Amino acid sequence: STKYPIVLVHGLAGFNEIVGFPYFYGIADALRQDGHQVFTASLSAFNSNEVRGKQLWQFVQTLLQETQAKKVNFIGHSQGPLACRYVAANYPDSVASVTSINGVNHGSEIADLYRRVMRKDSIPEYIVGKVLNAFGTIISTFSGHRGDPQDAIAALESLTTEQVTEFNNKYPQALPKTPGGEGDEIVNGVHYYCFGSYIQGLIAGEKGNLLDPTHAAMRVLNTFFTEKQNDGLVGRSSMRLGKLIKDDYAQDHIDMVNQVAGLVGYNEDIVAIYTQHAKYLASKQL
Ligand SMILES: [Ca+2]
Repeated sequence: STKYPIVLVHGLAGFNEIVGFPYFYGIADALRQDGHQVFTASLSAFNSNEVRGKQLWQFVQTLLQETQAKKVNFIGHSQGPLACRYVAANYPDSVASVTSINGVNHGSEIADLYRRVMRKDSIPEYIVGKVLNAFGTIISTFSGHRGDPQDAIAALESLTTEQVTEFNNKYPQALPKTPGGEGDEIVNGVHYYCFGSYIQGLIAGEKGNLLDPTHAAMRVLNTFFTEKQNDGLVGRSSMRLGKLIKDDYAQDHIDMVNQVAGLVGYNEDIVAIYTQHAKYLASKQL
């Protein structure tokens, strides 16, 4: 079991309420079965990465008080690793490690494209239709066709390349020096690790994902990236932070959090990525 408690971090504070199950599907339960102490910070998706960082620091202060641990091990997905990086940069004594899983560490090309769409920047109507349809599909899969089909796109405003480049200028710690490289494993006494994935193979071979309507949507979005290797939301290169563990899983962005409800690609054991890593962290004296 880890020395320091594990804090799972993601955006969409309302997820569990709206969807009816956790964002990290099955993962905290699996970790606890392995003896680790585990908490989840579900951060505000519709605001900036610095607002989420501040929220996460308030949560961490409260958690450190309740545990008497001196530090935490963050495991973030998507928006999560940026808020984790804010806390590690500002409050390194409180952070043992930052593990980023498909983090939007250098921006999302699909957030960039939506911004070109939102602003009417000469994107053809057929592309607009396919992007909005894909977003709607994913939204409605999770919300049970309940509610608005675009609103939750507000989450991408803080994930554009422009916004994330600004964030990275403030919080450069552990980023790669060469695009597509790795960062330093230890920066200011904090350990940084990354995982990622990119969509691979023809859709008919996907197994469980053939029952998950979000997968084909992710595949539509994947086709609009300049970076070929992408998970539907973020390019493989953009995920990099600290030391690479593994990033060639054949998984879309939400497959990597075991979604929807354990429907993932190729019979891969997503939860095992996390439990194996928690053992690795414990092996590093974290
Ligand atoms: Ca899936």
